[PDB]
Amino acid sequence: TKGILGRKVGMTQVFTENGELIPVTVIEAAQNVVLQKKTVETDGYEAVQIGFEDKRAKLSNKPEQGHVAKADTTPKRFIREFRDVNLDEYEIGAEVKVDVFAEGDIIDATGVSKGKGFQGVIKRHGQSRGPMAHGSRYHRRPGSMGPVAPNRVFKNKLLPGRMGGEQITIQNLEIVKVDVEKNVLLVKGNVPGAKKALVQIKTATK
Amino acid sequence: MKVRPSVKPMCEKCKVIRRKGKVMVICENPKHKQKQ
Amino acid sequence: IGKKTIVIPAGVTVTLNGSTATVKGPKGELVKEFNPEITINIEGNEINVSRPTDNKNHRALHGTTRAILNNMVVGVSEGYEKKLELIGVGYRAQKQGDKLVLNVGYSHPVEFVAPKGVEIEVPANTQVIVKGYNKEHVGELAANIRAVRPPEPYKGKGIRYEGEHVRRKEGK
Amino acid sequence: RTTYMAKPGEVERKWYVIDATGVSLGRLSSEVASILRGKNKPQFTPHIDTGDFVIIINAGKIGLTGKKATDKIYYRHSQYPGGLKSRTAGEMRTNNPEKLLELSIKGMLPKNSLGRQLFKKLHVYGGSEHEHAAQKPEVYELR
Amino acid sequence: WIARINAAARMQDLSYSKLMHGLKLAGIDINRKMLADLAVNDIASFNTLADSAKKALAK
RNA sequence: AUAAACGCUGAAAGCAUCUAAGCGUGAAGCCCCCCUCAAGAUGAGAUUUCCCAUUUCUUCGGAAAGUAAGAUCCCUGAAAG
RNA sequence: UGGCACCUCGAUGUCGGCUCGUCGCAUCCUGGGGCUGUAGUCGGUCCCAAGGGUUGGGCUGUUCGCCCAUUAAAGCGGCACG
Ligand SMILES: [Mg+2]
Ligand SMILES: [Mg+2]
Ligand SMILES: [Mg+2]
Ligand SMILES: [Mg+2]
Ligand SMILES: [Mg+2]
Ligand SMILES: [Mg+2]
Ligand SMILES: [Mg+2]
Ligand SMILES: [Mg+2]
Ligand SMILES: [Mg+2]
Ligand SMILES: [Mg+2]
Ligand SMILES: [Mg+2]
Ligand SMILES: [Mg+2]
Ligand SMILES: [Zn+2]
Repeated sequence: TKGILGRKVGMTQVFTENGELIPVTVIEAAQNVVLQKKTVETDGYEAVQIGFEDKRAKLSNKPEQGHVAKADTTPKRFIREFRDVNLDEYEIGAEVKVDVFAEGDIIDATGVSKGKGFQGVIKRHGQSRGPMAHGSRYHRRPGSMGPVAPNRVFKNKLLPGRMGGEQITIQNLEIVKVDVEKNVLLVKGNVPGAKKALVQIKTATK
Repeated sequence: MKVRPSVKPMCEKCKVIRRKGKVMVICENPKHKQKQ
Repeated sequence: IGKKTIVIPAGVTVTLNGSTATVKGPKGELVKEFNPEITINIEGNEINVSRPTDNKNHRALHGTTRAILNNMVVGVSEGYEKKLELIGVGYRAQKQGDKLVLNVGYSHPVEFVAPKGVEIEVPANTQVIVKGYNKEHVGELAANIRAVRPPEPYKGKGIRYEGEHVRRKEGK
Repeated sequence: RTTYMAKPGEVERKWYVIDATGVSLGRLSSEVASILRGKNKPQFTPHIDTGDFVIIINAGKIGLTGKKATDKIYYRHSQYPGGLKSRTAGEMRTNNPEKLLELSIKGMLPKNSLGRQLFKKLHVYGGSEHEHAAQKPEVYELR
Repeated sequence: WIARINAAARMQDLSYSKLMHGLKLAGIDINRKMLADLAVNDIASFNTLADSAKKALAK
């Protein structure tokens, strides 16, 4: 089990050896450093803590640069934890490269979806419209709120609200090419998020 | 297996038992299996 | 009527420290944890069994307990033998080292091994014997082997016991 | 006129350890719910908390008479449509022996703000060892 | 008063009902208001009355 | 771990018996595995790091008034609204 | 389908369809079994099981029904005949 953090760069396509054409997603994963190791005797669970991008010393604050100073590194921008990981490796202060993966590896992609604002029921929940003619006045409305007996409306009655901006995991994605020199990972398909969004690449759990 | 409220022997070789607090009969003839 | 007059003929020496009736013998060793409510009196030949009160609960445990001391001493000294047979075309049965391969007619071989204290052997390519000093274990294992392909009535094919009146039904 | 009424902090509250092995679930809980309430003291005042602190150990060895280990069901609804969940008494004693004792005692306490304060006074441990040795608790024998 | 005389009587190996039976049997006519007063303020005298009640129940 | 069901050993009730004690299999169902929220879980949890022990008053509980680490008002904005 | 006339006449909107569902099991499909006048492929009947699923049209205001063509299946009911 391995894991890195990266930034969603964009989408393109490549030609395989058969001549087949596939879509890929470009992820740049430079400057990964191991910060802290968590064990059972101190925390009750085992994890490894990773920082992705260093930032200017002005943006950092006093508490932050005392935590990265234990690993002898510049303060980082994104920090995440990975579980189900062998703690025998991952010495403190080491560099995590994209070479931990290889062509053909199956991974999982975790990210935060693109933001949609206040949205209605038939876009947010994929419901149906009413007739647009024949005298109807019901086009894009939620529906009946329920029966009369309870004197109330039940929970989980789907209604308009804020739509996007939520964490999504996409499973069983293939790796097409790894470029250690450019610190670039090519993943076949889609990953959640907009451009420049943080993506958490981890080996497949199944 | 017959699930009826009137479990009773059907031949001479039928035997009546109680398994897990339920009246039933067992017999060499599989057509004679009953359970209340 | 009767659930008494037990025998412990040689080759055995129980050492029941309340419940752990450890019975030694040439074949092996067997132990369990009889409920510490009824009487046990290990002697040179007999282990006296009796009930404090003559109630339905004690009448059942009197017969049950004694009947399985006789099971150990027979098993731990002489043992138990369970015999099995196979009927059907291409129903080969053979042993490879320790495991059992049965070609009962499925698309894959069926695999079986015997637990500790149980010995499984194949003298001929169409019969199986389960050997051991524990009646509960020997009888249980042979049931699983027979459960692979029970004898269907129309042609009688399948794993069957030697003494087994298979109800053969006419088919056509 | 002249009848003694206790004041908060006027009565001394003690710490007790109760061994809960072999005793029935409801026989123990009824006895405990009177110690927390303070009904064993002549200083008892209905509107004041004068009870004692109770620690229960060996909660995994509590007794369940008859077929209660499999036939007694504990229900739980999440206020969502069709969100009823159930557990058995025997299955909960093995996994969460602490929750079984607090569910029993909580129903034997007054259902108001003060009775909600007496529940914060009970500590249940599934094993034989507790962590309140600093309070120097005593051993209480059931009646 | 009753729930408070009961608590003090159980410290003398007695219940409230047995205490009340003994007092009336022996002839003491003190009511609940004052028996509860002794159980809180002058517990020493409450044990004196509990001895008279215990003896009357034993002839 | 179980439901219906199938068995082993086994007495009550010298036989018989899947049952009383004791064991083994056994469902798209139950509890887990998978995804998401979640410490206001007033039971308010845990780890790493940063700042420190100022000055005036009170009769005591204590108060106010400059600050440290840190954050904001205000301003340029979008990947957010 | 009815019997009664207990709340409502200082107002409790009444069929069918649309949008949105949720519950019961006396289970239509899928899952596990016993009996069979169960050779195999198909079936009949009963037991456990409510996890998911359960079509598009012609005629009629129609619920219902018949028909066309599919489907693993085109379940029966309650929620002021939601
Ligand atoms: Mg319009
Ligand atoms: Mg905290
Ligand atoms: Mg721009
Ligand atoms: Mg009517
Ligand atoms: Mg009238
Ligand atoms: Mg009105
Ligand atoms: Mg009206
Ligand atoms: Mg109105
Ligand atoms: Mg009308
Ligand atoms: Mg049913
Ligand atoms: Mg069938
Ligand atoms: Mg209606
Ligand atoms: Zn018969």
